[PDB]
Amino acid sequence: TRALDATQLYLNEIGFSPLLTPEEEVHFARLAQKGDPAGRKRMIESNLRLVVKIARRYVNRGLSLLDLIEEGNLGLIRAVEKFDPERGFRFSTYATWWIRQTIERAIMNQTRTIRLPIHVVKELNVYLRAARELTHKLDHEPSPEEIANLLEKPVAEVKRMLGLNERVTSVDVSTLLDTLTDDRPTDPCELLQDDDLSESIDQWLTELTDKQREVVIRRFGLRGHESSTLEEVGQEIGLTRERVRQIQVEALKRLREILEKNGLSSDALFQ
Amino acid sequence: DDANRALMGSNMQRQAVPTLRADKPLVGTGMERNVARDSGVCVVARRGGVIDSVDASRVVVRVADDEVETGEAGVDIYNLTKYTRSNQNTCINQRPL
Amino acid sequence: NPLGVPSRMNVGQILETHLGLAAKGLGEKINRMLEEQRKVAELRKFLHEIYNEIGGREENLDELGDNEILALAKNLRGGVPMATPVFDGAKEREIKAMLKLADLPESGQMRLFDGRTGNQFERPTTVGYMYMLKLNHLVDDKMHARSTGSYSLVTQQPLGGKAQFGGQRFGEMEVWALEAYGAAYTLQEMLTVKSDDVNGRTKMYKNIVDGDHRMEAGMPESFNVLIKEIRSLGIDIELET
Amino acid sequence: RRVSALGPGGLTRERAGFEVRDVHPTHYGRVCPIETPEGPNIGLINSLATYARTNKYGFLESPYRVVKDSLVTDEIVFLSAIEEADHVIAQASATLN
Amino acid sequence: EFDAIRIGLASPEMIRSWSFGEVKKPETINYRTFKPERDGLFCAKIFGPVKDYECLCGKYKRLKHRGVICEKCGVEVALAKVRRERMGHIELASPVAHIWFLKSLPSRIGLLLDMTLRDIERVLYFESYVVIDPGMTTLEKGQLLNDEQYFEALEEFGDDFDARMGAEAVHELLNAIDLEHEIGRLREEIPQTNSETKIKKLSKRLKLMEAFQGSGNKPEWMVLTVLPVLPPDLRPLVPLDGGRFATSDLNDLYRRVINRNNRLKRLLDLAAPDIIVRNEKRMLQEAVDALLDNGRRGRAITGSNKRPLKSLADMIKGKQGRFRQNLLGKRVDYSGRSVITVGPTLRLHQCGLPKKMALELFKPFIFGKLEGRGMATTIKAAKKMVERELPEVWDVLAEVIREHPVLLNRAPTLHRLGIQAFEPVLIEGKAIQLHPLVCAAYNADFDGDQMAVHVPLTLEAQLEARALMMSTNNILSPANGEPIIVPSQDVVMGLYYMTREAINAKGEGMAFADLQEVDRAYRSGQASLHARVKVRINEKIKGEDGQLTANTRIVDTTVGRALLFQVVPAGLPFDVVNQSMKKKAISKLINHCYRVVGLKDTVIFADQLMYTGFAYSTISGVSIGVNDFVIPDEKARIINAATDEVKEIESQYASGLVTQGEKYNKVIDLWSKANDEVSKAMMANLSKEKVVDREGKEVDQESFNSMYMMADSGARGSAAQIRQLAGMRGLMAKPDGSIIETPITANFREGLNVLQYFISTHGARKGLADTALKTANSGYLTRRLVDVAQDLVVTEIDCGTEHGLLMSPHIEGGDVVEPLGERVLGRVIARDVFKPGSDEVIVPAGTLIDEKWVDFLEVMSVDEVVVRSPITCETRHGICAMCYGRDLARGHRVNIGEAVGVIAAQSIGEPGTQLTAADNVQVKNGGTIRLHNLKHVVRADGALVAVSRSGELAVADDFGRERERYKLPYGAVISVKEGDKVDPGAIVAKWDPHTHPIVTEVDGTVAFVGMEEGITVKRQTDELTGLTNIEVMDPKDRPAAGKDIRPAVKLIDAAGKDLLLPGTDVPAQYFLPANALVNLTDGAKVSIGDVVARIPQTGGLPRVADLFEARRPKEPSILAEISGTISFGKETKGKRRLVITPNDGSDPYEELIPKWRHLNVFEGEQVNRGEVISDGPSNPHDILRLLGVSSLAKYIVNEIQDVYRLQGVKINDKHIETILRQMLRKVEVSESGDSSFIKGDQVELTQVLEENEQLGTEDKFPAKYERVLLGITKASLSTESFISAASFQETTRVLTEAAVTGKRDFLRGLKENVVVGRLIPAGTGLAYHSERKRQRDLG
Ligand SMILES: [Mg+2]
Ligand SMILES: [Zn+2]
Ligand SMILES: [Zn+2]
Repeated sequence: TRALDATQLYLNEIGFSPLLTPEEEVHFARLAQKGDPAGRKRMIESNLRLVVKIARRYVNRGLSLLDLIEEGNLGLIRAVEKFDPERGFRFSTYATWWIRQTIERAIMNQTRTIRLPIHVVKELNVYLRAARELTHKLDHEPSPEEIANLLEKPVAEVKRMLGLNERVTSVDVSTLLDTLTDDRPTDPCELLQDDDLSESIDQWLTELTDKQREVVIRRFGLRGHESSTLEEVGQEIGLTRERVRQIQVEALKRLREILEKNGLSSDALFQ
Repeated sequence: DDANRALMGSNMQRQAVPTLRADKPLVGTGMERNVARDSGVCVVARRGGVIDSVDASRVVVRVADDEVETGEAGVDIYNLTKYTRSNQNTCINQRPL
Repeated sequence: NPLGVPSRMNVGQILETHLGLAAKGLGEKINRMLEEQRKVAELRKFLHEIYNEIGGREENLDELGDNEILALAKNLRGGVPMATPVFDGAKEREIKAMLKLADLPESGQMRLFDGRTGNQFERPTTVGYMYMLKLNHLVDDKMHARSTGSYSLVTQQPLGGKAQFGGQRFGEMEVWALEAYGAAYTLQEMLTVKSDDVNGRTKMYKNIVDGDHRMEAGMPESFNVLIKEIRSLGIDIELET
Repeated sequence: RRVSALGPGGLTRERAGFEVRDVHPTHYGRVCPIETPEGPNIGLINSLATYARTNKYGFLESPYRVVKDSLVTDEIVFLSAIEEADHVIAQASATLN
Repeated sequence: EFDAIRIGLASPEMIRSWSFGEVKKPETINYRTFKPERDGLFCAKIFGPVKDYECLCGKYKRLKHRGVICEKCGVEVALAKVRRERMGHIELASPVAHIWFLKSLPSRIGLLLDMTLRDIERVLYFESYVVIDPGMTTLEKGQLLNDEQYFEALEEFGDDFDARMGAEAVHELLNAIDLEHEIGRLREEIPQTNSETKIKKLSKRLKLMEAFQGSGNKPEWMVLTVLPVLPPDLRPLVPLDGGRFATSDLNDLYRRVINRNNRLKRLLDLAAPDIIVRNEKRMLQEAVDALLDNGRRGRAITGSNKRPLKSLADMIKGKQGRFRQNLLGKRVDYSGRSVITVGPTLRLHQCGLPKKMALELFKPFIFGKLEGRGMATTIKAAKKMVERELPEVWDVLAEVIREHPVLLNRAPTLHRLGIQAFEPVLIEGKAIQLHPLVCAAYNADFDGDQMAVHVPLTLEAQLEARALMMSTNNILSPANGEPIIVPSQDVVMGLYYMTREAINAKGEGMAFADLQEVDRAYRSGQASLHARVKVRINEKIKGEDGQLTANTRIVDTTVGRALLFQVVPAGLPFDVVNQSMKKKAISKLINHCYRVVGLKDTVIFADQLMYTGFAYSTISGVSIGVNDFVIPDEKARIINAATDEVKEIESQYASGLVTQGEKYNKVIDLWSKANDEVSKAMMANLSKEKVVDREGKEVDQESFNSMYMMADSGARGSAAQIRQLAGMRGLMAKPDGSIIETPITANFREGLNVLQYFISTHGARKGLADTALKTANSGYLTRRLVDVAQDLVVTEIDCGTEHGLLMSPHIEGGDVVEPLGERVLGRVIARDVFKPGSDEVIVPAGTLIDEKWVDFLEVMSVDEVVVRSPITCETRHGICAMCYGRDLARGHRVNIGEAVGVIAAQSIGEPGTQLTAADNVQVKNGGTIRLHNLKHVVRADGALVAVSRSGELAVADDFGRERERYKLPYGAVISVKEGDKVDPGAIVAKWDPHTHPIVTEVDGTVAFVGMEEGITVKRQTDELTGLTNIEVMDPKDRPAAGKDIRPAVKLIDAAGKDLLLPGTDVPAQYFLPANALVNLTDGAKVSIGDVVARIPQTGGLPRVADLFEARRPKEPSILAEISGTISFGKETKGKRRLVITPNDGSDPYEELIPKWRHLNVFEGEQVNRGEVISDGPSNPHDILRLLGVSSLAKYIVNEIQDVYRLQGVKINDKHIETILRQMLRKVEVSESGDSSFIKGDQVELTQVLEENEQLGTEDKFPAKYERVLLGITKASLSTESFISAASFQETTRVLTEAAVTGKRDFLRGLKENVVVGRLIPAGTGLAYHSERKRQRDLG
């Protein structure tokens, strides 16, 4: 049988494209500067026969083979719009400078799941070269002090940059999905404990004095109202900030004594 | 015995745990003596001689003048290993006799 | 249990018990002879009546008189070790000859007295010494129990292998056993409420503490995953209808 | 001493069948017929014998005594597997005068 | 509630309704802070927040307004579980076709477009041009076009020609496909074409287009413009220790399709040429391919991973084949496991439970008693009290556990008795105690087995474990009526020693008053345990129900037999105790106690036997010693005599008198004859070894040896195992299949040699290798039988049918194997039972046969009674309880709601772990000979020779029933003796199977007609005038001229008149087959019935599983199609075709058979369509379509029972016939008229459609059908629900078929409700479904 591969079916169409001549490419760039829909479309196919050889050199990266071909095409479109016919330079000589920059522009943005700005990727590739160069002259395992010595960088800075290269492996590849748990509480006994504890707090604040309960419900917001500070709650009940603070300690001791005689220990709550 | 019970009997001796007190079996097959020497857990004397000093941690023996070189004749230190964590989480120790 | 001999045919297990009685039986006569302060010349005759009497290898008359006799008598006071090859073992006539030397019944059986009722047994039983072993199958690593623990993210199922664990997987063959009976509330309990129900297990735990045994319908968490995964393929599911 | 038949370049547990998981009359003195770990892998893993010795090419060899027409000499030779079909191997225990 | 789930294609308008936003950016998280951003895969604007009631800015965090939306950003406040329901969708620039319609073998797009699988792919990849909407143009829609071909088409046409290429060209045709007009083109051309490959293609076109319109589906819904995305909670990013995190494989697939979509969304206004606009679309089409499924076509790979990417198709299937991982196993709470331990001081209705497990399993129950009492008001204070284990916690722990039953089950469960509820009792230790009597049902020994535990919670589950799953209710086995709680090996041994009789013992001849006075003398020591005494008993007879009478009777029994009567209740007589009380004696005692007293007294009687069995066994000194294995003195005489006979045989082999082929048979027959001679002399010495002396001379009694007690009682051991200890082992089997000529002389007591022990390893390793494979085959067999018997639930109470099957005892063979009373026990009667005399009735109607009716039918001479079988009762949606027999576990009738389909499949797979001449007729009994289905004419000599191949010899006893029925071959000479008593061993037939007898009913002169010399007949004689006859020639060795000539020796009168046999106008003629030797020459008188010519003539799990799959064997038997005249085909044509011509109606159609198999080459005989022609294996496919349905059900039960009865197990016939009902549900139609020609419809679906259409003016709207047998693998997939077909196997093909059809699922089965979460419609869940349909039917 025959498999309709994306790489084989694309390279077969390249053979049906004529070569670009240096005498006609200069005349074609003159028609493209004035403005013509067929001139830019025809000239785009001339420099297209080079994208299959440039992208074939770069391999073993995060992008697939088909992504390097489509990305290289966007480089010649931005390069064919800006051309100098009076300078006499070759159109293909200027196109090979933009496709190389466009390939490296997309090789660092789609290689990792986390989007990283240009300020932090320009340091990982340099450290990747430094980690490969220092490992060749030493022929041993590179340490953290060796990287900070050759690059003349602080020891604390080289540790954070090397930690950004996560390179997360697979999960379903064994499973790992069954062994992992959740950070949030999901135990039925723990959820019932938070229910009985919260219901006892609203019950304890109501069984105490009515005056000692409304001064703490507005400060911390245990009853559900909006929380207030010492100055915000002053204009509500009492402007004397010193008098409303003395009753807070008295209500704090009453809630502590009512908790010890209730059968619950404070040291057993934290455990 | 039957051939079926001989296959199951060979597995009971394989998954055996060393007890605290070791007692020699009253009935044996003769291969129980040649099986402990070939194993690496027993300490076998390399150079024969008179035992100068013995302890629960090390055993020092004095090499005779016959089976010895010209210099450094009585130089042999046998350090007995203490309880270490084995692969199956079982104690391993050596006792002088 | 003596009922395991006919089916699990191991005759060597019974012959080992009879031979083990003569090993410990002869060891008591040597240890008792030391307490009588007998002469060294009398102990060498008793040792010659053991190694140089039955057929096999006999080694003696090659050790020191006083030094080596007290060393062997103190080591053989807990049983005389016997060697029996895998295919050159002792016949039945040689085993009975050793019991005669230790003043023991050659039949290998003796009537034992009970300790609870105190009456003597009607039939004689077989006693002896058998070398037993212990396998690495302790119950501390096998006993497990867990009421409530942690769950996963994709499927709200109980976990295992952590610090706190211990659970039984309700396989498919366990389901066909409940369908064979008339049980319907028990099969739905251990499949929808006791597992794969976040809001179901929360309300069920509160009903047990209050003292009200009731069950809510809920929705299995293992079924909601199949609905969302089958909809991404483009297939529509009218679950509500 | 345990020798297995699984691993790289060997049959697995499923495609074994019944021929690989069976004993052959040529296992006399080379492979233990009664020692085999029970479970899913029965017959694939089999331990060696006591007097088992590897050959020059890599085959298994077993020691045998040289028997003449008049008496039995003390010459002990190691016989291979394919060369054992010609000679008549007697029993280990026989009547001796 | 909810029901009626649907499956259909998604519409572009419906996808935009479930979505909450549009995603366009692959970025989802930030490196500075681990919080999601806007327009991402884990974003909070479309999906829910990362936590409960929070937003991105963090301004509103209150609980007052949960539904409010944030004004600063687009993320609103919600709960944490909302991230599982919300989802999004991506906007694609170009539509892409899915792979579900192209992955399966029949392409769903090609059948609707009249295109192939390769052609529909060439258009989507921009490889070829197609034209649409031609109108007034010669170009067709199905024809292809190239780049140069499309340009030349526009020059000759000029206009009205639009050639489009890509996915839009395919979608442009589906909108104007004219499905209403496309069906008319195929229906109008249906009678025009006449082909086999074209008719099958026509049926698939009409059956799919009818379901496409009847479901409300649209053609444009196949291709989707937008693609929904999975919620982020199913593919999370969970961090672990070390600052690292994990990303699922699905996040990489979604990232690849999003960035490529933006590369196409930004190249719509850059004036892209044709070279790249065709390749950039394929980059998106391959991304959707890798997202749906991998490994088939794309097989995409990633970095640092050799395994392919887990797509959405591989995550739903998982491992274990097509079954999901969640369905095969689901973790549950309130469970545990430990090591078992036997406890003799436990009751039958309870078990043991450690204190450390009861405190963890019942943790929520303890918190409910501490708060209700008033000790701990806060649940936190009660948690600290149960962990410290104070003395007060142990008080409430024993109070909450008093009558709350728990469940116990082993890891492997093969039957319903694996899960039995028990009442936990607090013990001290770390092991779970179990009752010693229930270990026979669990099939577990105390050798390290671990059992599970479960705790019910709701009040409905506590009442369920006390009514059906209790240990006291499931006493009888689900396979047969024999109880499974029968005393085990140890307790039977104690009871066998008690019921003994000694000739001389202490305290013999004494007289005791009552059982209480007899027990007082035994404890004092003045009376032995087994001694002949004379006691008076007090027993009650229960012959009349409701009344109990007492009577005193003095019997002569022993002291041990009198103590056992104190255990059995007074409802049973004394004759059930005076026996030896073996293992089979107690099995019949519990079965008799269960059907006389009841169940409340049986549990107490079964528990008291374990106490009295163990108490009297500990006082016995039963021990196995070396002196117990006695050796008979006759062993040395037989071995020395057999060794001298072999020396005479081997000496003759070197001379040349005896060959090696016969020496092997003589040696294995000499040592075998010597093997039984030692066993007979060994058992005769062991049974009478003990010699007692009394009153002078000694006497002989049964030996009291320890080894003989374990064999006579049957508690542990067998009779064949004694021959290996005290006797010779005999011949052994080699792994290749042969037997060694020399046996093993020694035994286990004397010791084996080095070479003799090596022989016993061949049979031992093969036995240990089989027990590792039967666990996989038996587990696979019970899964295929239970998947086809799930929808069979008893729901009706009165059907009203009058059909059934004839039941007859096992009369085949020399003696009876299975009586009639053991076959119809519990099965109701179908019709009226008639006495031997007319105008008499025994059973009036279909009453349930019980133990009272078994003895009533055994006293009469009735033997052929018809019963109601599950293969009958053609009602739909279950099986009526009337036609179904009695319950196997309960003594009463089967109630409404019991799932008899599951208990029938488990009863077959339960015993799977245990399962691995004819010259003359000599009768063994005496009686009147009665012939049935045998036509024999009179003989002039008086021998009464019958040349018919159909016949059977049956001898009737004095009662009138056929005791023994033998098989009579063709051409057998038998003398009739009807009305005369026959002696035992008298010869009735003297036939010879070496030569095929040929006889002719015509009596007269015979002359050969149509015989040519040198072509058909050859004058060949033997040497020295040994045989002087006429030998015929073969059909293949003959010449070309005598190939079509067939000899026919016609018989006429001696005077010259043509003689013909009555019945047929064709005169009788003698057959002349090939290689035949006729001794009587032509022209001589021959007697009637004389010989005319002389013509010379696995097992196990794969055998039982072959009958349920309807697998055709390698060599199938050849039978006849229509009865009539039998002849021989032409040998020159190469295909023997036996033409038929019945007297009633001539049928020109016939069949052809190849010349590879030679059988029944006789020219001229009867057809006998029911009788087989070619001897060999018979296929069940040809039996159903020839005789009917009653013989196929009788043949399956007969062959299946012959495989299970070989090992020793006993399975009732109700479970074998239950599976036969589900396999015979599919039928085929020949002339429908109202539906398709060849289709698969159910029998119940065709019967309801036939009866409704008959009620009309034409009275001929109905059609005819034919029954067809299907295997268990093909009948499982033939279900209406797609859930049952997806969980079995191949969930990919069934998921695509339900999409294009639009089937509405009705949840009314067992496997369909366990995945949704509702109650099962079987068992106690039937009352819940009865109220649901009642409310739904009202409106
Ligand atoms: Mg077991
Ligand atoms: Zn916000
Ligand atoms: Zn019925």
